Amino acid sequence: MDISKPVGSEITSVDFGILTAKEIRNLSAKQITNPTVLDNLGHPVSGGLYDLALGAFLRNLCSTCGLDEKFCPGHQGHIELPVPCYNPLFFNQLYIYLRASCLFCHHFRLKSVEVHRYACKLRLLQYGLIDESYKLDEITLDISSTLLNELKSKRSEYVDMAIAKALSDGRTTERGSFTATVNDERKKLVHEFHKKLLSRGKCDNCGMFSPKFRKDGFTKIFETALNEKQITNNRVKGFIRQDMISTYILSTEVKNILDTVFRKEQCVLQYVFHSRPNLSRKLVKADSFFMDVLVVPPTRFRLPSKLGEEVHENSQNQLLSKVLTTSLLIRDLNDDLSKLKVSLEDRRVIFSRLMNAFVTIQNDVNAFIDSTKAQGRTVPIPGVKQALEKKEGLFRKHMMGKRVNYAARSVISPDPNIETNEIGVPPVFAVKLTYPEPVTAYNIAELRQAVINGPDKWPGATQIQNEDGSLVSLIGMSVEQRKALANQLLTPSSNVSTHTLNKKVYRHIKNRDVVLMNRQPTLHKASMMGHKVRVLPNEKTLRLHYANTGAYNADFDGDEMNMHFPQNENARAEALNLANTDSQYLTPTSGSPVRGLIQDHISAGVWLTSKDSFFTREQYQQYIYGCIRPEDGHTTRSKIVTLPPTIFKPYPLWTGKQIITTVLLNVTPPDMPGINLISKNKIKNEYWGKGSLENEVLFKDGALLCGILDKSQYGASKYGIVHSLHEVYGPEVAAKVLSVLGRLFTNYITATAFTCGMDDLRLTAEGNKWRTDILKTSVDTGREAAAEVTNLDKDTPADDPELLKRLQEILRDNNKSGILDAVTSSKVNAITSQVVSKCVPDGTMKKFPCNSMQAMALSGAKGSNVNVSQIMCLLGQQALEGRRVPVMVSGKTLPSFKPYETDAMAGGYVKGRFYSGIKPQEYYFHCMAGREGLIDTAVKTSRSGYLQRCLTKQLEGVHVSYDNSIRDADGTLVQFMYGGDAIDITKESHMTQFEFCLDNYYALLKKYNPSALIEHLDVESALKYSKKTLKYRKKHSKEPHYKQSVKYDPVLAKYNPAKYLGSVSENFQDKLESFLDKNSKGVNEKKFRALMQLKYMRSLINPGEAVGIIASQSVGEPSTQMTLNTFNVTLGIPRLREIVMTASAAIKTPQMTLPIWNDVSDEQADTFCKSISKVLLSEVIDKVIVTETTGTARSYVIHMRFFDNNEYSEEYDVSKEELQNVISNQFIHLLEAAIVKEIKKQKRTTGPDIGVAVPRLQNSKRLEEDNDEEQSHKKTKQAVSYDEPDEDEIETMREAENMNKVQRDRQSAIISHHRFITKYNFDDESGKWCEFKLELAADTEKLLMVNIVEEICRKSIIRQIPHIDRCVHPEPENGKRVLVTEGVNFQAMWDQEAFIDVDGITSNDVAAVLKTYGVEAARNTIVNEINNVFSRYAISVSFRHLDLIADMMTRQGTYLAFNRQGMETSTSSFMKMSYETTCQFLTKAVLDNEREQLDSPSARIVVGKLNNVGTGSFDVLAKVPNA
Amino acid sequence: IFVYQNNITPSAMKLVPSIPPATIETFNEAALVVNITHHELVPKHIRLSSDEKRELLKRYRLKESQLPRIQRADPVALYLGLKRGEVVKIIRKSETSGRYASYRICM
Amino acid sequence: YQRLRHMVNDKFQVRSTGPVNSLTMQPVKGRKRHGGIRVGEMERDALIGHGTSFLLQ
Ligand SMILES: [Zn+2]
Ligand SMILES: [Zn+2]
Repeated sequence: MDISKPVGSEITSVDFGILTAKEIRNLSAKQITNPTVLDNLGHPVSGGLYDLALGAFLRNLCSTCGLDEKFCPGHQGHIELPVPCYNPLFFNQLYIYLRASCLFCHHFRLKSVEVHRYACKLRLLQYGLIDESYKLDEITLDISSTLLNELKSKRSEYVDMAIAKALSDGRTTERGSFTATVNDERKKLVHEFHKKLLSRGKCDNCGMFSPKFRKDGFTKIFETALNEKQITNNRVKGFIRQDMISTYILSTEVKNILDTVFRKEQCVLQYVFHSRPNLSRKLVKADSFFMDVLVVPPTRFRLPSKLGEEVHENSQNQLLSKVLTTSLLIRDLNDDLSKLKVSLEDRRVIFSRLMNAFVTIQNDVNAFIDSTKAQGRTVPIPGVKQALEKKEGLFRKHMMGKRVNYAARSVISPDPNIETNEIGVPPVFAVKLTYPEPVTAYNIAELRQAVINGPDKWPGATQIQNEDGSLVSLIGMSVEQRKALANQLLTPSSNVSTHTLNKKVYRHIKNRDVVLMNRQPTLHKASMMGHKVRVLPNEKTLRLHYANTGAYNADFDGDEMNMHFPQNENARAEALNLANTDSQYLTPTSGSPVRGLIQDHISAGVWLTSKDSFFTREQYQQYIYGCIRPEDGHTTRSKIVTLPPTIFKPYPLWTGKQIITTVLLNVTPPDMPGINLISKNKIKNEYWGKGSLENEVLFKDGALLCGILDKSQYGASKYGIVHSLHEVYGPEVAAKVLSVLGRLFTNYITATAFTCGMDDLRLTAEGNKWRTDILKTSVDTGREAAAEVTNLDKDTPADDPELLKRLQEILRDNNKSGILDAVTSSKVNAITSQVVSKCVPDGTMKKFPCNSMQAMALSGAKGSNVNVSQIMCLLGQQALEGRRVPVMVSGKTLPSFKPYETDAMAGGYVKGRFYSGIKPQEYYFHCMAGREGLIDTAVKTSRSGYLQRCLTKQLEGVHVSYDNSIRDADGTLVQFMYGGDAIDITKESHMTQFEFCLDNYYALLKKYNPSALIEHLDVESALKYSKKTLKYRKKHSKEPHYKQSVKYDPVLAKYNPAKYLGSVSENFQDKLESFLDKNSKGVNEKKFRALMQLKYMRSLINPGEAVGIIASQSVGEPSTQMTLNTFNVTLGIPRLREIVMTASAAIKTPQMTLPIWNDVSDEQADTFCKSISKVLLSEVIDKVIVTETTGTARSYVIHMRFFDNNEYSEEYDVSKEELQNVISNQFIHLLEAAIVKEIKKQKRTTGPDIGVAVPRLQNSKRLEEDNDEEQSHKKTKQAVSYDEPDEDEIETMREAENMNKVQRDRQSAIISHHRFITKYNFDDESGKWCEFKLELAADTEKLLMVNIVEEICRKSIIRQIPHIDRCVHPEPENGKRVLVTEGVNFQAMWDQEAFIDVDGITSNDVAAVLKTYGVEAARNTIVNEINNVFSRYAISVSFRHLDLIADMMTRQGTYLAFNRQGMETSTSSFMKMSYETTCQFLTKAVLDNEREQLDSPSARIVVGKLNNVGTGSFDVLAKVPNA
Repeated sequence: IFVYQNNITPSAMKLVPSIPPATIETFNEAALVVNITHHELVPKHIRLSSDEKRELLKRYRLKESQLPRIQRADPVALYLGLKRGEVVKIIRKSETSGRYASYRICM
Repeated sequence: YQRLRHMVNDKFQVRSTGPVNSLTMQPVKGRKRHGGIRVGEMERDALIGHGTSFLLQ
């Protein structure tokens, strides 16, 4: 790109169409006929693939444009196919139209009136009028032609009137309106049309049957012969023809059938193949689906690949040569056919020769276009479809992503001496990376030196570009020539054709340049920031400051970073003002800081700001200049101002806190007042002694008067000192403060070091006594817990025989062992907590601030009190996969321990610490738990790569419009306002921090300068309206949401927030008004209200902001933190995939939250839970006794011994009457069907086949590579995209769219309803048993009845409410009395109005909610459910992101997912092509005759147009004075 | 409005859009047991006049279809008796802004 | 102390204007061949993210 070379013409839109044979023949540079590519000697053969007419090749000049290999663009040629071939991409379509048409009248077999109905509806849809297309179906009058033709007339009349009426207004243009919903309605109709077309068997126009066409994998069609019923139908309908006047089918026959059909049905196909009206008035011809010629791409794109010495033949030329051989052969076959004929009869051979000729050329054509449609050759050569989809595809690998010029890569090394906004560039990169600097009067001096210096001396220049366009390399030249060229830089251009231009100097990268620093994976835009170049001498690595470590998520463990050097001022301005580091202090995910100091600096600050830290005049002034240098522009007063000492007499001394006051006093502007903040510390007051207030961080008029500074102040932590400075003075000042503090603490750590040792790990003799005494009670705990779970009174001995038998029962069951493990763990962990609470810190020998191990954990520099307690007290209970230590079949946890040992140590409880050492048993158990974590990191298929990739491709275009609404790339509205308030998340932080804003009133009033705004805005319109809405809101406070007033809607809906002071969110309004009421405090309550109103105005999201990408990045990047497994419901990435990626109607864990009333008690609710929970026959049965006796007939006496009547009635809410009905109606019918099936299965297969083989029971080096071997490959590879879905995601994508009289009457009635039972007696009085006799034939012989009965019992349902399995009663969630269901059925819960509040019944299943309560309810379920996924992992994501995602999923009024299916309803075919199935979406685009409006980010990248987001959301025009 | 008990004949269901400009709406009494607009997750949906729609399409310079969609067979759309083209105003409570006015076009 | 055998700065490269592939006319792959650094889909997404259209261009 050259600024001296502007372009006057631009591509506005791309039109998809098919090349006609006549068109190709005219544009062709040469007809290719020869299969050979080279003549003898080495010259290209005339009529071959290397012909010079196709472009310059082999140091020969082109025979078309005459230019050489460099300047020749190459020329297209053509192959004349001797017979027409089916185009592989459009075969499926021509096949649909072939099967849908009549072979006699040559019309579609569907009735003309029905076809016209589709043509009408599709014509009205060319224009944006869906309502009218449906209103056409209302037009209604075996039916006479005079009547049907009147219906076609009335329908055409409505179509012509509806178009003209909408055309009169601004409803539709002459070019027609086209939206995604319009596209959805078109796609639905074109589908329905083809479905109705294919369904008809007998032609509705002329009642004659057509012979059905069948197809194979390859492009080849056959004609199945008609049946005798249909042949006689042709005969009887043969006379009416006169009055008006399996076998393979050739390509010509199919083309000739479709030729007439496309002529006769031209009216409907005109709208079937045109997305918008056909203004070109082109005829829809069948020959578009056929290929009579093949275009030969230029030699330029078919050059032979050279690898070292060997020159390899181009794969396309190979496939093209094959087409040429077959073509010459058919030309001979047709020539021999032309010769002879009188003699015929046996014409079965001439057709057989023809079929071979046709199928052979077709295969060669197929092999060239799409290889996966060609016959197997004894890996095939890739086709042009394969070339566009090699791996990720041409669109993904070479359009959406590209290898770039003026870029470097290197291992990053830490550096606290460079600015937080800078990058340490090695001199190696500085002498290679150059910028095209145009020479002018203001920079002639600077560039003359660079030219003299040359390409090896920094700051130099590698090249000089003259105004004529030529380049002069300074590489080979000596100081003498360079001196001469420098004195020729500002010479006036003699040529009038270049007088406008000036010379350019390709100068070395200087210390004033911008660079784009990138650390892969780029999960969020903060991982790609703009840094200020700082060339550091004698360097071989990229130097980076510690404040950048967070945003890049880069650790200096041998990490690599990419440096990009943008080559123009517009790209410079962007990297310095938009993507620059300082403007990325707060992440848009939660609006929290991602910039701050990390380790030494935090430990240095706790020491420097400590009361004990005093400094002399000499020391104090040194620390100031050490971090603040006026020459480097660090000061704001041009003279270092210094505070007076805190101690005057005897010796003049400065406090540590005074250095922090002085640093702010010299970096913050003099015009603005000092910062006022009352914050807190991580270090509690107790550590600093009696009566200290050192936890309270106090800043009064920019002076640190109380409290030390932690990770909580100058780390990446919200509402700290740096963040408070960022809000009051801006991002540039906060950056200066970070770099200044960063230097100060580095210099302070150099003069006053910080160390950690054994002394920091020791407990005092007193503290160690406490440790041994608390751990002495832990020996009893092991047996105590073992005696509790086992249920044994008086606490039985450890060697008790009954206890050891009871512990064995526990060992064999996974659930029983779980109860034992959880009880013993909670008890031993309580002993751990006691040891830690007593010994730390009141028992440590060395104490804070001197105990550095303790200090680092409290400061937040590194480590926690948990790590500290493992070092100084005990490791605790070693937990393995939520439980204790694994135990062997012998009951032993190790060969050292006793079988079924009731000791804490045996279970994995480590009393030992890392200071004193750990015993071998404890060592092995620690090894288990330690490895357990690394095993989880190896077995974690869940990746956030594809999840983010799916969101970003569908949301890329979504941005903020100049009308404040959230609009997609194509102008379709997604949201009316960002989060309903239009606030930028990177601004919404101190907007509720009213006390802060009040303490800094005059500072913020000077920041948000209103004097230059009062003339541009309205101060009353919105403020008056805000009162009217507040009035009606207070009137219906107690009233429900459905009964609330709809008179006045929010103030933001009626007044523009950037133009009207007061048009604020009702949430902000309520919060602000509540502050002024609850706090009565020279600032008035009315002037403060205006300042906060103005703060909201200045906190608005900028029009152009890519809220789409930001949202997907805000959901993607933190979803990497939830890759770890569970410690019932689906969580993390799998649950997020169920929503965002698949929009599943069949959720893994469907639930319902039922809010119970207050009048329903805890006992009543539990009884209700039992009433809905699914009850199985298995659950009420205790024993089944089958007495198989063979007499006379196989007699089976089945006795059902159930649990006691009162037991199952109190545990399942099931009566004896309920049990009687299920056995007498369901169970016996299910048992009889199972026995009959088992008799058939016995007589069917007598045994397995002997000798006949049965089916078997069940990258290699890469799987054996360790983390240091595997991360090293990721350390060097520059990722193509967002990881890969090859895991569980690929398998999810694998889914295509003596008895009593009453008892005797009962038995007799059951005998009449069942074919095998003889007796049936049931306990009616007590309700404990059910006995029934089964009589089988003598031929039925042996059968396993117990196993047969067992299986049917656990299959028999006593009571079940549809789609619901179990209803449970959990602990009240945030005070709300609720019931959680393991199933979804709203209509069933609607009948339980006496127990459940039907207006509050929640459900996680989005699709189920949508079906019953509507799109807005489903939308609310999406924002709540996605929030539950993040809130569980304690991750805060702004609701503005979730609301946008939900609105995008519900844009169509349905529940669309971020995948191929949801995307189908999107305007940009280029965006679709760059996602997946490139050739498939391209085919759909061509068939629609679609116009790519180039309005999507993807489409613009494809055609090299500037993206319409941010800086591309407007145009820049120059004001010129002369008329 | 025709409130049916169990089911309607497929032949009888064809007689529903047979008499324009008069409209016929069918509802199952089991589905009317609980009001859906009374549910906490269902905001206040208000059908806009031909003039109110005309004004909204002007303020944002929108085309009918360029707006967020509500299905003609959507439970709330069936409740208010929405016709194709009719724009519905949705006053939804946000946990960021509070009362927020959004819109949807019934197609 | 033990010195690990690996020299981490083995993939250290810089390119201003080096060779390009005939078909795409884009910087060719290869550190030693004066090859180009790839700006993938994620970096494209990040440049769209900042609303920095000229950096993407
Ligand atoms: Zn040429
Ligand atoms: Zn016909």
